[PDB]
Amino acid sequence: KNHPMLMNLLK
Amino acid sequence: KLSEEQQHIIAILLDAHHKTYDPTYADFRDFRPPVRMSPLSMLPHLADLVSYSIQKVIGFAKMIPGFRDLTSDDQIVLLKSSAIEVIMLRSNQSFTMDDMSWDCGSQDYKYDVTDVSKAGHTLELIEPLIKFQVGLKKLNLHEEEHVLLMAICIVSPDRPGVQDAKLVEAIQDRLSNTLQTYIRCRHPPPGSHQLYAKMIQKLADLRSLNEEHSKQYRSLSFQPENSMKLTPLVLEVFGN
Ligand SMILES: C=C1[C@H](O)CC(=C/C=C2\CCC[C@]3(C)[C@@H]([C@H](C)/C=C/[C@@H](O)[C@]45C[C@H]6C[C@H](C[C@H](C6)C4)C5)CC[C@@H]23)C[C@H]1O
Repeated sequence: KNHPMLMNLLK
Repeated sequence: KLSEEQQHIIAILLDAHHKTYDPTYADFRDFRPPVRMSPLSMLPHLADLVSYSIQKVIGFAKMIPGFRDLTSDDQIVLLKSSAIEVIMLRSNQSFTMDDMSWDCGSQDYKYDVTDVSKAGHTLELIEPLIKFQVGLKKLNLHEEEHVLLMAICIVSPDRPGVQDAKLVEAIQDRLSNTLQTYIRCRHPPPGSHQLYAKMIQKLADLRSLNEEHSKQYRSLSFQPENSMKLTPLVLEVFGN
C-alpha cells in the first residue's frame, strides 16, 4: 500500500 | 535441553529490547504536551507517544532472528497488523496494578483510564485492555519470556496479507520452541504451570483487542480534524 516511512525505518 | 542456538536467540531478543525500551522515558519530553483540563485533550500527546512506540517496535522487530529474511512486503504486513498489539504488550512494563495506570515516571507521563478516554476510546476497549494488562502482569513473566512473546506476536503466519506464510511460520516456530523450552528449563513452579498456554492465550486476547482497536481507530481517524492531529507514521501504519 506504499509505506515510505515504515519502509525507511525497516532499512 | 535449552540449546546453544536457543540461548543465543534469547540473548539477541533481550539486547534488542534493551536497545528499544528506555525505562527512563526521557524522550517523552519531545512529545506534544499532555492536556488534562478536554475534547480529546490527550490525543496529540498520546499520538506522539504511540508514534514513538511504533518506531521502537519496528527497531525491535528488525533484530528478530529470521525477520530480515522475509520479503519487504511481509515485514510491512507483519508490522502494521502487530504494531498495536506489541505496544499493548511492551506497555505492560510501565503498567502498575498499584492503580491500574501506565506509570512512565512523572504524573504528567502517568496515564490512566480517563486519559485514554480523553484520547478518544470507549470502555469497549479500555476495560478489556486493562484486564489484559492485569492478567499479563499477574503472569510475572521473566524478561526472557516477555521479549519472546513480543517476537512471537510479530512473526505470526495468519496475519492478513502474508505472502510467505510457511516462512513466517518457520520463524515463529523456532521462537515458540525456544519459549516452551525456556519455561521448562528456566521457569520454576508454581509459576511455570500452564505458563506457555497462558502466554499464547494472551496472543488471542491481543487479536481481540486489535480488532476492537481498529474499529475505534477507524472512527476516530475518520474525521479530518482528528486525523489532522496525528503523526505521519501513525497514519501510515494504523491507517490513513
Ligand atoms: C514505551 C512505552 C511505555 O510503556 C508507554 C506506553 C504506553 C501505552 C499505553 C498507555 C496509554 C494508552 C495506550 C496508547 C493504549 C490505547 C488504547 C491506544 C490508542 C491509540 O489507538 C491512539 C491512536 C491515535 C489516536 C488516539 C491517540 C493516540 C494516536 C493513540 C488513540 C494502547 C497502549 C496504551 C507504550 C510503550 O511503548
